[PDB]
Amino acid sequence: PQITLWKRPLVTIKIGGQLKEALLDTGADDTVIEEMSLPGRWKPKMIGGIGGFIKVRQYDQIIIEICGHKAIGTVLVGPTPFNVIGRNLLTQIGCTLNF
Amino acid sequence: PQITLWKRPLVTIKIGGQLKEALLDTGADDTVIEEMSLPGRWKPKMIGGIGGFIKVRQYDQIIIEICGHKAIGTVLVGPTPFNVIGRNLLTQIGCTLNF
Ligand SMILES: Cc1c(O)cccc1C(=O)N[C@@H](Cc1ccccc1)[C@H](O)C(=O)N1CSC(C)(C)[C@H]1C(=O)NC(C)(C)C
Repeated sequence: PQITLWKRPLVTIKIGGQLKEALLDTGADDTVIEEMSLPGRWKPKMIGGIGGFIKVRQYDQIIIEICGHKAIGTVLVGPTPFNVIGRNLLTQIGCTLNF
Repeated sequence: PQITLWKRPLVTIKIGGQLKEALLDTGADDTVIEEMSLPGRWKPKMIGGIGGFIKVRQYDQIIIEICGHKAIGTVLVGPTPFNVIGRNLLTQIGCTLNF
């Protein structure tokens, strides 16, 4: 599809059997989701942006459904103010910036 | 043009006659740039990022060029990990997300 940027590009995603609203974010290297339960092992990580850093849990090979597109990748879980779909997953659904 | 997201969407911008590197950021509502000198009066502005809210200086109607595309709008100046070109300017250059 073609999403204009007049407003926040929010989309519904399916992850860990749950449905959530997430921001299609080209500025994010990683995909960060609010506290939730995920299968598999994990390791600590610190990520930083505007406002500083937060500690999150890195889970790998996590499947996510985005607007009908199934993508697999690393997902960081932690106290993020907003759920963001990063480049590691945007590439998998073939998302690009155009102008 | 069409920009893929395998690597950070870093582009060259021009503000105040100087060239700088910035990130095309669909997850940012505003354009935030590192400390620099801009003309005119500024207003206070609080923006919320991954690590919390921070105070920045808001300058309006600032002339800025993004990858050759001219734009004139609000630019926020403050402590940021990258100079980020947010939605307020991405829309001015007709940038959209596609997949
Ligand atoms: C700058 C800004 C505004 O002026 C207004 C609203 C949100 C943001 C903002 O920081 N947006 C963020 C995403 C976000 C929104 C709400 C809560 C948390 C995060 C972003 O587009 C991004 O990926 N950024 C901005 S700074 C960055 C380039 C390092 C990168 C980043 O934080 N990346 C990680 C999430 C991977 C840390």
